[PDB]
Amino acid sequence: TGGVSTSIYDISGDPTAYPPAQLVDTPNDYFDRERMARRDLFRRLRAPADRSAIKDRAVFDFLASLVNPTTANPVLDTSFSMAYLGASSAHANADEPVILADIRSGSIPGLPIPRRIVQFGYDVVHGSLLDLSRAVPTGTFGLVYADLDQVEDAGTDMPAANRAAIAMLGTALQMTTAGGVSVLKVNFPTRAFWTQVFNLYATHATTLHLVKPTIVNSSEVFLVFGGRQSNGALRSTTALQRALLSLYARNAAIDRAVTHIPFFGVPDDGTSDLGIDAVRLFDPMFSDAVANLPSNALASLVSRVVPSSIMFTRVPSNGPVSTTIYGKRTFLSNRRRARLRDVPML
Amino acid sequence: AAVFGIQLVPKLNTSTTRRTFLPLRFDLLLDRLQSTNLHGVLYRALDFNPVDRSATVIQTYPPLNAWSPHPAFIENPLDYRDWTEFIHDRALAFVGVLTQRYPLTQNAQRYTNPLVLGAAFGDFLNARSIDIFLDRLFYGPTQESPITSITKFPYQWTIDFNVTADSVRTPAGCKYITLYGYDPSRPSTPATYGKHRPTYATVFYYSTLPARSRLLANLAAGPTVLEHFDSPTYGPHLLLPQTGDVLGYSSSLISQAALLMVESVMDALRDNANASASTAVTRLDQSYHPVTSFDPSTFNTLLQRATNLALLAVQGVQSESAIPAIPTMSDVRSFVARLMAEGDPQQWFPYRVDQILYWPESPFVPPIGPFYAPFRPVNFPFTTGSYTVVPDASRPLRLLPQYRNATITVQQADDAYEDTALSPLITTHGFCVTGGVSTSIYDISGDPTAYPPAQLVDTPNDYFDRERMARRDLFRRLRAPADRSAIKDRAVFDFLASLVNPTTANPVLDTSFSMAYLGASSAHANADEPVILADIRSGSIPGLPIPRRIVQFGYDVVHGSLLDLSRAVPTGTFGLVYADLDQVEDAGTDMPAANRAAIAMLGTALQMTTAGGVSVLKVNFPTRAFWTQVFNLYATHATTLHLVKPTIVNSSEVFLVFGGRQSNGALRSTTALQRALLSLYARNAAIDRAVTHIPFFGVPDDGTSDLGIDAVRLFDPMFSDAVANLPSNALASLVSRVVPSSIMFTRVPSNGPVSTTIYGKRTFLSNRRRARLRDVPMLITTTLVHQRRFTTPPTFTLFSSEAVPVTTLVAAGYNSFISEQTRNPNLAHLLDLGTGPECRILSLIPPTLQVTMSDARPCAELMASFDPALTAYVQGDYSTAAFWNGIRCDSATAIFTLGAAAAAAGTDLIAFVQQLIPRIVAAGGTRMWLQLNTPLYEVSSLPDLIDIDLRDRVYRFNGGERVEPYADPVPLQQAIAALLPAAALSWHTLSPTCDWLPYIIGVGSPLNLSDINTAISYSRLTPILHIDTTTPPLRVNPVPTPLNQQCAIRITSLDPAAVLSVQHNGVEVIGGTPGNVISVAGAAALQYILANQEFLLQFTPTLPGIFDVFLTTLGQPPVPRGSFTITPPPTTVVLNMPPPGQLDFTDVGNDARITCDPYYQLAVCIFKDGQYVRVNPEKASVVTNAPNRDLHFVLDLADNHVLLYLCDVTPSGLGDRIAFPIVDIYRIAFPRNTPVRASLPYTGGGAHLTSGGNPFMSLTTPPAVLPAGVALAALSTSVATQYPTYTLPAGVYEYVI
Amino acid sequence: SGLGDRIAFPIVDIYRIAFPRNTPVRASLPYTGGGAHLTSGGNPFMSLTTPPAVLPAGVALAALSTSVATQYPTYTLPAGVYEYVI
Repeated sequence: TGGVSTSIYDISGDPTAYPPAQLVDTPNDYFDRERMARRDLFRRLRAPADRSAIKDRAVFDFLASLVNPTTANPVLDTSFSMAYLGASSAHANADEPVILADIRSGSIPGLPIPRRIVQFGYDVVHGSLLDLSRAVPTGTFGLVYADLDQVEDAGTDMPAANRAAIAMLGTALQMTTAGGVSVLKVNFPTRAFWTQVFNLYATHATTLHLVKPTIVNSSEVFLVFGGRQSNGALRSTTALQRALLSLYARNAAIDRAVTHIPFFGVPDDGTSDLGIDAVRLFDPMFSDAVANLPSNALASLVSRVVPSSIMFTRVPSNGPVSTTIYGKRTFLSNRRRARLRDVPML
Repeated sequence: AAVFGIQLVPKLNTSTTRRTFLPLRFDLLLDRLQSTNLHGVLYRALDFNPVDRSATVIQTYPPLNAWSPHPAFIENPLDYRDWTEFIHDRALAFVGVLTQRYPLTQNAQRYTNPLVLGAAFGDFLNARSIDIFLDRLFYGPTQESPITSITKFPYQWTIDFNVTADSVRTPAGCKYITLYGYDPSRPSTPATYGKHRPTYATVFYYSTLPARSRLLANLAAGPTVLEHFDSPTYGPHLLLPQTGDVLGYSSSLISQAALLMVESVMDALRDNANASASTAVTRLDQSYHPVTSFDPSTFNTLLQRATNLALLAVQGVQSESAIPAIPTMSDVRSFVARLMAEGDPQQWFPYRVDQILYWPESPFVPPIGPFYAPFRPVNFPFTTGSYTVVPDASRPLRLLPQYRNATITVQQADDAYEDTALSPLITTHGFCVTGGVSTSIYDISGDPTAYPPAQLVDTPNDYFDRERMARRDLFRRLRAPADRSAIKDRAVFDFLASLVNPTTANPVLDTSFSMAYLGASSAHANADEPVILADIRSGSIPGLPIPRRIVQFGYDVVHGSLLDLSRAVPTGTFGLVYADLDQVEDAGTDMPAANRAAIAMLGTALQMTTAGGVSVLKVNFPTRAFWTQVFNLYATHATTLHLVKPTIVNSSEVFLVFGGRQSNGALRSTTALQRALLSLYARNAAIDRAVTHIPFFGVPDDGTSDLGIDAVRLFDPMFSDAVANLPSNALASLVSRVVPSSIMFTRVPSNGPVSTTIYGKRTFLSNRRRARLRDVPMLITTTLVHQRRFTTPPTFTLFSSEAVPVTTLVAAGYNSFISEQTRNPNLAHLLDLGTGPECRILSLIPPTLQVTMSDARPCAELMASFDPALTAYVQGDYSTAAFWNGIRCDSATAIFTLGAAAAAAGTDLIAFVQQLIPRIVAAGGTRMWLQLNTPLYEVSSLPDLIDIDLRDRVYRFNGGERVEPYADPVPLQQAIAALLPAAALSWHTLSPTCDWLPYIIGVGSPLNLSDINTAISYSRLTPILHIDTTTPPLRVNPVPTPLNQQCAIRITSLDPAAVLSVQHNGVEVIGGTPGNVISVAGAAALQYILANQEFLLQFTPTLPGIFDVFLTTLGQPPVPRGSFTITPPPTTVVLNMPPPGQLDFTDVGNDARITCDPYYQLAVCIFKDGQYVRVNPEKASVVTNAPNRDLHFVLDLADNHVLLYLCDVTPSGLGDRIAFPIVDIYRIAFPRNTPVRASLPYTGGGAHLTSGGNPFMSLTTPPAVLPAGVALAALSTSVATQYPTYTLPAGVYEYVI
Repeated sequence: SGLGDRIAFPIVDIYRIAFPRNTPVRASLPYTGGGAHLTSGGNPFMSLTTPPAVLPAGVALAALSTSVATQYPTYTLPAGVYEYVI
């Protein structure tokens, strides 16, 4: 119905060095057709709303609380310069990402007002078009919010996705002023990707965290580099390994749950776990008499639903009245039905 | 990825699982027919108008869509209201028949045969008997198909339903129904593809493949037969379209069979565009397929082309643009038009008569039948993947260039441009000046330096050349429309409200003053009189008193009198005479005629002012002949004179203002006049230079103008990195002509192809950059090829809609400075520090100069496009010492980078530069221009642009958007001198002569004049320091350089033959030779001391500020030789007070001695409302004692609660330069044991007294019989003489005000 | 991540400090927009936001800021006891 169960991991805080090559990697079946299908199915099942609006709001809630460690003052400040480097994409009914209205209006508590906002990407209208994979003649900013997808030109080609991610990360850092802050969305936190991150950008910032909102089942994450400077000392640490392990655990957990759900178009022939069973009778005459078919059908259907609720309707036609009894079948009901040796009468 | 006129994205997508069919249960059928409303259940209106209760096109649903209406219905359609009534009747009746037989309770579980149900229902509402069908309404799906169940009775059941042993024949039902008022000609009507006609086709269901062969043998002679292979709804079946055509869908390019194909193809594309993995579908391949009478060899008819596209669509391809869910006639026409366009047919997959080939890598999954087979094209470019569509844009788009490694020769770029450009073009100018004024004021009487009128500068010889006059007129048009006179008058009256007499420091004007608008009241614009009068009568102008009456004169008056101002006039006289008269209306260029007119009007204007009055006059042409006569005749008629010069458009007119109308004035021509004129003509020349780049109005833009627009148009372009790709070549060529400016982009869909246009403004900067190129770089196409939206059409306007911010003005000015500086012929190389990745410096520098530029970020431009000997880019941080390794140059620069770099380094400026400059010297550099941020003139924050921090030396930009350190000029210069003792130093800021304008207007950016003063002030806070080591530095004896005092200046030099000049405010102020020299800033003596090899200058400056000096010889350009500053006199006024015994609370108040410079005349004033107002003398007065000024004043019980100031006295303003609080009086107690004094504190300052906590008197309205002992004092001694003082015998009192 | 999250301890001693009347003392505004006014021993003293241009005798503008936020300056009072209406 809505909401998000997010989580935040401070990486720079962990002093325990951990070699990147030993990081856990994407599961082998992660791009199997079935898991991808369930992943898409879950995407449909969420109530309709603006996914990006909620996702962005969660991140900026964290950013409003971000405070430098050395002098204990907020990293952002009023009149700060911001570039929504992410693809402003005329989302839904608006021509720009809706979060900008809140930012301009100070709607977000604790977040200062930026002096100006600039937009970039492929789908912009109130900005400029450019590819973030190359060098850019764009100047610089205090806050760089890089909400860029990588999948749009790499479905499952991981090395291609890695190159895109690394390239976009580099340009995003280059657009930040000294002491600035930049965030980047990463679709696939692959150990190869992490390897290059510490091979190249290890000195470009002071601190790093991971912000992970969960709106639908996805492995994407948000990096956040604080204190844009020249002589940072970021390293892969055990905090990263903990976060990754927890992340994949949830993803597997959700996938297991989805397996019980049937897909959309298929009529419910009784093969799915979460299906519905129904029985229709016309002018039934229930009684305790033996072999009373309405009684037999009633008892049979109930035995297939018991843990769930049992619904009942009487609809009068022009002639007889049609009665229908139905309920949801679940794997719990299957276990109970397995326990039975005979079907009790109601 | 294009087929004929159809554009396709390179990604494939389609659904992955087929939904199985299930027949309709008997009970469910009854429920559908018994639905209380059948709309949206059995049929849907695609066309409902809720304003009425009507629709015109209906879409039908399975139980009904099998119907074929009898012609009587077709030829005479009914309306929507009758339709809904008719259906609800028939449905209920049909239910009754179905239930009269087959009682529900015994048959609810049975499955209806869809074919039988459709036929039976169709006949029923055709008013034809259906008894035959009712026997065979049901079938057992587990035992037979809905077809085979029927073939059990192989004979002609009825005339429209014939069944053999293997197949069934019946007319195809109508999927759409057109009601009354249908009109295909209306392009917005929903499309129906002709299916509304009762007999558009005929279907043949068959049970097995041999039957299919048998049917095809019969149909081979007729029209083309079509079939679905994937999932044939109720069962395998052919369909035979009617052999005719359908009207309105195209230029008769259509037969019925083609329509079925093309709409089928559209559905296939729509599904591919939105299929998802999580959703099952009834059919993966929506396409039809021809099986008879077809040519695989040709593609010159619609049916062939549609087929060739369908064979490709099955692979899961998507169109670049979305197609509507409910297409209208216009939509279909556009699709067909594109399909029939010239282009290549796809040939990845060949047509085969009854088998379809699929790519194994496609997401498509074949069914079980034999009609599909895998196939391997050799060079298929597509890939699997989803693609979303972006909504269209209401604005033309802008892109930022990014380059590949490929480059192209100039000739190819030009020829690719010349055949794709809109070479002659129609454009609009817009408005260059948005509003505001740059106004300047010059007091003339203030300057004591006499200057003979004959030596005044005169009008430039070309000032009435046609071209300059033409540009002058062109500029007049380009200002945004408004009332020129309103703004012009408002500026002058703003000055007049502040005008104060010098002798007694009171405003010249007063309430109820008499005014004559002697200028031609001319029913300006919408009004009958000059609009400024409304403000004047209403007191809208702050500080301006209300006149008692206003009289109007001239030629165009209505509410006044007509007369010629050149003659004597029968009039009274007035306090203020405002003579806004033109002179040009009878003298276009005849200067002596204009001079006579000006002089005559001036004389009459003076004659109409009363004694002590004030008159102003507008002069079109301040000619030295005019000035000569002014001092020849009217020299004694007034006390003082100023020049007010508003600038609304480029004009040389001015406003004279004569103050203190009297008989015995002593006005003289003085150097102040010469300074003003020189500045005035400088601006006009500067503005004229800027306008030269602008084209005139009616001329179409053939590419001769500097500020023109270049555009290129392409139709359905296919950009790629392939060599000689014309769209790519044209794109790169056009970009190369625009780079410094923005690049616009649009996509407009025509009825057929889509037209794309790319354009931008060409400027002289772009010409310089293009000259630097040796080859034209190619662009990265991903950004463009990704754009598949639609946009609004281009605009082609020269000037934007909104004036640029102040910061940009400063940037342009410094660009103008650098552009000029880099023209020195004695420069062989240059190192630029902190370049943007965009190497903008290339646009400013002559192409012959070697340049090396640097930044931490990688460059944004393909370096291969330039000669490596002339240009070089080094990536690194010049803050680090490691940056200097192999770095060689003769000169360097750093603009808008130093403060940022220092901030990043976490250090002050002084430390930062101290470790930097030596490295530049080590690199062989000799001279450099450095943009240090520091207050040269004074410390004063600009309210929002720059905030100066003091507890730490830091600037705040844009309310703190950016934060940088700063230093003070004097300590910095001393620090620099310590580093380099033998180098010359100079400062540069934005000129008030506006010579930098062509870098604002000539680049096509609009402007507001009122911002210019701020921009100059902004520059004053961020100067450019010019350091030069190849010349000895300047020196002066009195280093503090106080004003109005003799000072000696040494300029060591080798040639007595050289010539000298000194400039101030961007104009020469001193120049000449040791033999003779001319100055307009005080006494100047020039001598050359050969024994010391120096020029000696002895000088007595008469005004403060920056002065820079140059030397020149006949065969050389002028050489800068440093600069010096002149400081104002000190602001320290001091007062000396009597003891408390001499605190004179008596009527004769006491006296205090003032110690101050004579340069500041003083008077006692009150800071009433943000401005000081002079107090009446009888409470305080500055005393003109012979040795020095003193201060007499009297004590009153209001004094402790009020503040008063010794204020500087100038005719321009009161207390401007200094305003000193007279603090003692604010805090002086009154002896209870003595008679004391009281009065009201303000002009309307109501007050009341409380004697020792006991209420005493309302000093405004004291008791008619006063309290005992108090009396009305003789001398006023209040704040204003109108109020009297009241003397109190003794006691202590409060002041409630 | 945050300021004062895990622990936050009040410095209660400062809340109880007694100011010696016989010495020069210090005053300033308490908040970023904390308008305040002073009352010397029951006698109204100053609107510390906008102290009178003729300052009360002996008081002065302090050198070091020492306010809640550096933007506000402190004003030193020569002696006495005062109230804080905010």
